[PDB]
Amino acid sequence: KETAAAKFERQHMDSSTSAASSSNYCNQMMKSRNLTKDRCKPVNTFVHESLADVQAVCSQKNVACKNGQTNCYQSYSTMSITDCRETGSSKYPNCAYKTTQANKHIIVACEGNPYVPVHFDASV
Repeated sequence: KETAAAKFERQHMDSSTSAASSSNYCNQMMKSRNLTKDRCKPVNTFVHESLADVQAVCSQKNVACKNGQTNCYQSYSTMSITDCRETGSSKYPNCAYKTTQANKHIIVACEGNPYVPVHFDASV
């Protein structure tokens, strides 16, 4: 049973890549990190940083999470991300995603001792 902290890592964390590798990168990852399982996930962004530099966002500028809450942090720093937005042509079983690559600020929600990222909230 995945602890949230690792679930986050499975849906959000690809450190082994500098950035998107192609464009069916999205399709490879969605699939490969089980997001396309019980349905196709609407959208999912992936961070291309070390877990260590990401977990340390929990000590960076504290912001309100989109949903109204208060355990969210935004990186002081810019970080490379790939947004997997799903498309029109996407019919789970076959979820089709569009690789949109960027190098921007992540805002995540932190929880637990150790206080790690748990939810990816947004990116600006």
